[PDB]
Amino acid sequence: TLNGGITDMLTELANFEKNVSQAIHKYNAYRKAASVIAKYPHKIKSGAEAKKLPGVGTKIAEKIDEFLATGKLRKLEKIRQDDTSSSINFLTRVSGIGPSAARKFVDEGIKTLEDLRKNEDKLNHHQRIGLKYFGDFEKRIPREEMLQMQDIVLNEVKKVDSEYIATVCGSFRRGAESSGDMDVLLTHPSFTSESTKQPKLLHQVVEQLQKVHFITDTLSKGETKFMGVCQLPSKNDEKEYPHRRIDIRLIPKDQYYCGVLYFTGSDIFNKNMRAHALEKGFTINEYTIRPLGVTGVAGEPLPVDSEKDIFDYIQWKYREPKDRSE
DNA sequence: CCGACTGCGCATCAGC
DNA sequence: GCTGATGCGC
DNA sequence: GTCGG
Ligand SMILES: Nc1ncnc2c1ncn2[C@@H]1C[C@H](O)[C@@H](COP(=O)(O)OP(=O)(O)[C@H](F)P(=O)(O)O)O1
Ligand SMILES: [Cl-]
Ligand SMILES: [Cl-]
Ligand SMILES: [Cl-]
Ligand SMILES: [Mg+2]
Ligand code: NA
Ligand code: NA
Ligand code: NA
Repeated sequence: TLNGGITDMLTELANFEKNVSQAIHKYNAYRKAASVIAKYPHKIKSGAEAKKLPGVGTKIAEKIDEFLATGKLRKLEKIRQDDTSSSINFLTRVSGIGPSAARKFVDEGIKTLEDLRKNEDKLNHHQRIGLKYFGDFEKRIPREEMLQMQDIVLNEVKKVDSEYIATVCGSFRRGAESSGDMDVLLTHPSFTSESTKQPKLLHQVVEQLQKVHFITDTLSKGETKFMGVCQLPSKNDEKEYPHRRIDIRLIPKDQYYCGVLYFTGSDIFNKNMRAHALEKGFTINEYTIRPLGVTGVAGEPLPVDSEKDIFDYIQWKYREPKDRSE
């Protein structure tokens, strides 16, 4: 892709600031720059050219200037050789280890993959399962495997109740030829903004998926969000599929369109769209879009009958899921 | 210059 | 137990 | 780190 060198660098800078510096605005700034440059349809040739895009200011401009001259960036290379930074960054790759636990583990001298296995008694549950499948969760999921995962989920969801609708979101819905995990939006018509006419609604689905041995592990669960692990079944003599992260969100059925807009993303598109919502004086979440009053108070939920209606309110031309991969 | 930066579910911890 | 703040991940 | 007012 066209500016891979530059965006890779900004992403490594973003990760450093989040994981090591715990500077979450620099992280979000670097990611925004990495995003707007990733879609810029020319091969960048100077820092000043890039400064024209919003989100690239002066600091990033000079870094682009150095990178284009030398092919590298001294800030990054010094960071790659600071053993502490290098080790915090690595620990945050285990699901459930963020910048704080990663640094906490440094101070105790727990630093390699082996150190983690040696010390499983120091991990909470999520961190334990993340260590268990560390290598699997690094692998991406070919869309062909996603189609099989979708057929299992949707067919097993129907066998619990045929009134459930389950929609696969994430990069899958955006047309990606591969995905990092599997995001499932769930609706059932006895769970609306007005009433929870049935308990266990998400449990029943998770239970069925464990009974057929599709869902293999649980990172976290509550009445509307499930995050865990699943595995496709394999054939005789055939190697096993990698284990895969799976998330299931139960959203009130009358709030489907805000939920599917949320869960389709991308995360940076969502962040860009909600930012623009605020410029137009609205606030969007995964349930509602509401006006902000003269006092900044969120008002009452506007009516939404399509994904497009949400775009209409904030005066954006509608964007198809495939064009939301920011 | 400088306030503001998207929004939220679940796990965990502190303090009561 | 609850509440509110924080970590973490989406 | 960036930027709109
Ligand atoms: N910080 C955030 N703010 C707002 N929305 C956010 C968000 N983080 C994740 N979301 C998202 C949108 C995403 O598509 C959806 C699922 O989030 P996810 O982490 O699975 O990202 P995807 O978009 O599916 C990736 F492309 P991949 O899974 O293929 O690697 O919820
Ligand atoms: Cl910051
Ligand atoms: Cl809706
Ligand atoms: Cl709401
Ligand atoms: Mg995903
Ligand atoms: Na700019
Ligand atoms: Na992690
Ligand atoms: Na996910």
